[PDB]
Amino acid sequence: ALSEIETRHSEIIKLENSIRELHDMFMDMAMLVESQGEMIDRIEYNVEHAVDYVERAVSDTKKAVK
Amino acid sequence: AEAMALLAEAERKVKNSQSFFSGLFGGSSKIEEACEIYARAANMFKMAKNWSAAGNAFCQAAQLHLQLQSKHDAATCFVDAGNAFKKADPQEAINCLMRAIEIYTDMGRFTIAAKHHISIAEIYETELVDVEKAIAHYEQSADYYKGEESNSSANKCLLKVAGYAAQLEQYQKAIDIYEQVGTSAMDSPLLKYSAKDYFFKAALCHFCIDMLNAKLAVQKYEELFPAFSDSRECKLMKKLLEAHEEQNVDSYTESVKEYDSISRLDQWLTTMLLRIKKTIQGDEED
Amino acid sequence: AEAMALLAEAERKVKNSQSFFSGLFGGSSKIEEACEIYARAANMFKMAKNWSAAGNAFCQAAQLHLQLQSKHDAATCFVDAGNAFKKADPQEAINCLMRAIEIYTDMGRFTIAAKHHISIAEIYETELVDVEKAIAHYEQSADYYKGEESNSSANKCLLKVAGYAAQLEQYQKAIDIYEQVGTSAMDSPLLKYSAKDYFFKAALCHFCIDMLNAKLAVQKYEELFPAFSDSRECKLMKKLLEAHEEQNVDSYTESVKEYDSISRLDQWLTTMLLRIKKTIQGDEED
Amino acid sequence: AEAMALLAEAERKVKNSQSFFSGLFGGSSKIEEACEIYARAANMFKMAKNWSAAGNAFCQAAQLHLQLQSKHDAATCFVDAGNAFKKADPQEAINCLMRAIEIYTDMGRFTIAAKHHISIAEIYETELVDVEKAIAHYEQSADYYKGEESNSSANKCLLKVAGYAAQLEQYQKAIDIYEQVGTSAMDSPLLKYSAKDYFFKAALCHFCIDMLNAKLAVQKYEELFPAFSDSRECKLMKKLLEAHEEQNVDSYTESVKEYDSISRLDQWLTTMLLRIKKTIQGDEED
Amino acid sequence: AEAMALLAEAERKVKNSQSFFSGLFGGSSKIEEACEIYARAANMFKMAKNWSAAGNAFCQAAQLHLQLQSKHDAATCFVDAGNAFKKADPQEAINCLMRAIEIYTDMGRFTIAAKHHISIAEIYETELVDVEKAIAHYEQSADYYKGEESNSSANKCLLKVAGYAAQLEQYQKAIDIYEQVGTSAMDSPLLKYSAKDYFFKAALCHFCIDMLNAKLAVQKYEELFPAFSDSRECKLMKKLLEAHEEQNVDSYTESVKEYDSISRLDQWLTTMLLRIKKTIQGDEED
Amino acid sequence: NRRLQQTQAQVDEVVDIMRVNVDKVLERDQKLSELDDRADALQAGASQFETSAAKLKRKYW
Amino acid sequence: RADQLADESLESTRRMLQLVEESKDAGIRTLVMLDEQGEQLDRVEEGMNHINQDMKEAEKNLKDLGKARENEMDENLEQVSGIIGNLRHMALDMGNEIDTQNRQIDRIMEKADSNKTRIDEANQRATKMLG
Repeated sequence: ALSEIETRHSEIIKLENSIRELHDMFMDMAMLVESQGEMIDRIEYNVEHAVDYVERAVSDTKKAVK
Repeated sequence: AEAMALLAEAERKVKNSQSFFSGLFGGSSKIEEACEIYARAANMFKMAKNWSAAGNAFCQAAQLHLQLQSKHDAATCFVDAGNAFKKADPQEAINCLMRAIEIYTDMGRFTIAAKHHISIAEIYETELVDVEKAIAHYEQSADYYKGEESNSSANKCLLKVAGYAAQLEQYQKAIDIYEQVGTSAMDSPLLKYSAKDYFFKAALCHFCIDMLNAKLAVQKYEELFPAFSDSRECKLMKKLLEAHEEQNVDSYTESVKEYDSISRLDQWLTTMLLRIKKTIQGDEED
Repeated sequence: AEAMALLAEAERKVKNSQSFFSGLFGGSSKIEEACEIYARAANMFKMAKNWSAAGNAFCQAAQLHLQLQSKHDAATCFVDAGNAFKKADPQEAINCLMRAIEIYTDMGRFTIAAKHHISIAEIYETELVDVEKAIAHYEQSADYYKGEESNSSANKCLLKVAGYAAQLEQYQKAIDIYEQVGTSAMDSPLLKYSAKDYFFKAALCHFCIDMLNAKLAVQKYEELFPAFSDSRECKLMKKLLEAHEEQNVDSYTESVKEYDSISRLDQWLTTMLLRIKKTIQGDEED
Repeated sequence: AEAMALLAEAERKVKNSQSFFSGLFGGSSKIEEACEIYARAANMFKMAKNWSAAGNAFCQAAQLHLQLQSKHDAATCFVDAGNAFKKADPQEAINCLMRAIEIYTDMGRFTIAAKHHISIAEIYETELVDVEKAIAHYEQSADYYKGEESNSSANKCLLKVAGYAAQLEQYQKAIDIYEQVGTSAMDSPLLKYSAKDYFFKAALCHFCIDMLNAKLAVQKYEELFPAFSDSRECKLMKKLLEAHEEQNVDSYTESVKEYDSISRLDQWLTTMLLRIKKTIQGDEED
Repeated sequence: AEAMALLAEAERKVKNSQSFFSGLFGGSSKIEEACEIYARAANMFKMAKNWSAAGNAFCQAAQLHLQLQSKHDAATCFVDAGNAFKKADPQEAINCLMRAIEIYTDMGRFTIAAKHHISIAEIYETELVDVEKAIAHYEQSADYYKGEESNSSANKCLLKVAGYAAQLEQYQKAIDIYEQVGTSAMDSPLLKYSAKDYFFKAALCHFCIDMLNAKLAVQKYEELFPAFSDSRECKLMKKLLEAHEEQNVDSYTESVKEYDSISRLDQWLTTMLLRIKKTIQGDEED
Repeated sequence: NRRLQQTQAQVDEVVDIMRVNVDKVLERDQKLSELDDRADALQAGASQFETSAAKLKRKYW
Repeated sequence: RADQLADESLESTRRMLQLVEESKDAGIRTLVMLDEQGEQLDRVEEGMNHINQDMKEAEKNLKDLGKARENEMDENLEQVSGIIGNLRHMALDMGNEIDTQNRQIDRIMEKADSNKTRIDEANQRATKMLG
């Protein structure tokens, strides 16, 4: 029936693009996961290094009393 | 290495030295030691799953910490205490948190003041069931987040505020919140996708308005046929607005029946849609 | 707990000591204490929601910090001042922000300099509405990001630049940006997907184009019919190029209506499409 | 530059000083020196792909580090040792982790303790094949995560627990876990979705219940036709319940035969489906 | 206040003191002072967008820093130098990174070493175009990631290795890599979705084998026709294996044409597919 | 026709998820940003302390 | 009309499959990164605790010094359905991962400030012992 194959059309087009919008999110999100994935590249960097500077700080201070 | 043992030594340590004990010096050096003791106790208390004991233990170490002058790490201890009581059996879950924020607030730490401010409003609702005090917090908290330009969290909290404000009859005061968080969302081409629901909520929330507050909010919204995300916002709304302006509680209840297929209604929507269905019924046979 | 009082004490201690006050040493030790004072003041000013007052207070604490020799934590204060003025009634914000960058830049902290730089132009566009000064910043900032290896961010900024450059009429200066951000987007198979819109924009922007600058940007494009994503870029473009080269403000305005079906047109697109829509009419009428 | 050389210098100095050697002060720095030595050795061992040696060397540096006064950095070393032995060819990978957590646990650090606790159980299953101890760890660890109100991870662990607990024989002990992780899943409408599978698993797990434990668990479930997702949960379950209540080892095997089309049958489900398939035959001839 | 002046001062003090100017203690602080100078110089160089000069300046501060006795922050400076040259116009970006990893490696900081190692191989391929060395790095780096149990990363590197290995005729060593990264992919039910492509790659890569290395890899692959994902993996492969076993360079070129519909081929695939397409013809005529 | 409307809401079901996921990336924006800057200014105040400590060393060692 | 209503829809169903499958790959990468990024944080946590423990040792010592078309078409539908219902699988997983790390970052930011303020106190309590 035309009322079926037709309703199907407007429904499928309202099914694919319904994924479009969703697809757009995976686009932006993915672009953000990598974007914010940069800060972590610095976090890991800073953290360990911050421990290096502090470690040298706790050492000198201890030897400054001995 | 026994809990009670530590608690005891800790007690004998925590006390302004005087007379023979004080000798020549003292003060912070002792009270600090006691703090570390109680913390070490609270540790094994959370071990044996005593909680209550662990929480109160942290309360001890914390309060003592203040007696030394160290609000920072103290407040953090207050947090360990709050988390303890929360996931425990006694109360105090609310007190510890208030005692933590009173510190983070004055110390000039709003970033966190809001972090636990939301946890607070979350417990004062899911536990104490005090929506009227929860909203006050969700709100003031969003204010702080907005100050830190953390628009995101600011919105998280506002969404909570309005969301429960509607359940608390505060419909108009809710739509205002949706209007603000709705206008302060278009700026980001990443919230355009979410900006819908805001308009749907604001267009559903009715402070018993007789004019077209909704027929106007639906218009303020920009829609086109090629939308598929929109099919879950105004398309339905318009059909509900006509079903309200015509006292037809059959077109509204049938439309909620159809719409309840392509997109399920959460508890919130149901409660409000029901409230609107009642504004229609209570107006028809009458 | 008195802001006014703190603002006074801070003054009484913020002054190069001499005579019986200076003693044997001193200097930075005092001015720092003063900074802490104004900070506490701005803190309660924001507590009472006087913001403006809090902002100017931070301005004082910051300015003082410079007089100590500590550009780092100083600039951070300038930031706080900006967040205050922004979520306040005065307009100051911009100033503080500029004063922040000059530090992060001279210090070498370009990473954060750009982190804020983008927020700068973001305010000079959402507030002062001065795109001419916004683009300059989005650009100078993208240079820093692109220098910090950070390609993604650099592209975010470039997108801002070109995007608003076409609104200001700078079409060619926009297509160049789209071309570059397009060739530097394929090196990441995690961006290829979006590389479309870039070509679509670069081909839409017309600096009173008369030939195939766009037909050339659409031909350089590699569309894969079985790669359906492209259906939101070139396929339309070709039909528009024909509707342009054939002085037909109907085929173009019909194609915009159809494409507006399979793919919702955003603000930007709309504005530019209408501009091209009139370049045809005036040519039908010459 | 030679491992065997450093390993030698590291020993002749890692000895409690006394008498003439002690000189004036102790040797809290000597032990630390030896630690840096073994670290450098284990360091080059990992370069020579001699892993085993690197691991045992790290074990040395770690153990010595405790002989100083630094449980933190020690435990982390225990982790390095485990990483080595793990990617290496010998065992010890399990011991290093037990010791590591031992420290993180006595120190008061449960977050990280659980972080390695799950790693442990994950090794004790896919490697040592010790499901009976693995579950013990997945569980205790989930308890720690639950102690940190970190529902997210707590569930990750619980799923493992119940999942393998059902494979073993613990069906009731499994359903209980699914009930807990199910009730503590609805509070957050961000897990509403997954909540099905939990009910599907719990309803599949049968502790030899001849009743409607599952017909009742499926009745407790909130499906509603308008919602689609549920189709991959109770829909099948009902038919299976009928095929169980009628000792029909054909309708059940046909139902799973069809369901495997609309929804892929993972290993887990299969193993259990076959187990139920056996309960039916074991009731037909009993 | 310009770098040109600083570069000079940094030299007028970076000289070992002697006579009355020295005394007893040398000048371990002088060398450090010079390092700070060059850092300030490279700093404004980076401000002037000179880059080249900024990089070589950092190289100076770095080397001197080594002349002191601080390998850590030195190597970090080497990184700043590399980031400069990389974003700069000259070369040296490769040398600075070499001198960086030699330090992070001998020091034991493999975690970060691999981080810069991949950056290295990525530059030695996209720039210098030295695939033979790039692979050596992508690989060794993946080995390090494998040691840190950072499976996630290790695979990112292995994919690069195999990918560029198939272009260098290394077909067999490619399939091996895909096998390893394929076996260490099933354990994680979060990568099963990608494992397919692995099997497809490994099956496509042919080291001129006449047996059924691919017909075997495709069989080892667990698929279920009622699958959706798997259609883009073995299904095609089978048809290709038959078109290979029948010296028919037409059903294979036809099949690649059909599959090129449900999924448009990428760089790699196409490049290899043409290779197999030639193996068939070269198998016909001769 | 059934399998059609059947797949519909199912897709939208994932769309509703991305929504929450998007709200998750925003949270990861506030954290990283401010924190990365704070921890970055840490090495600044930490390095200086290591410097002053060097002086305490050359006068007390 | 039923000829261009089904076919076009078929070409539409094709777009769906690829769009989701091509996005799922990005989802994998996302989860793949979420796992790695998780380790990078479990390595940052070690620092926060390390810094707060060491600074406590510094202060003490410091203060000390101080004091058939509809058939195959329908077949694709069954595929789309199985993929979407699967898109949630990761969508949910990536959710827990985030919520997890997000919580971990909270403890970092907190302690980070405590440590920062402390390191500053040490610096200030260090420039007052000279001489």
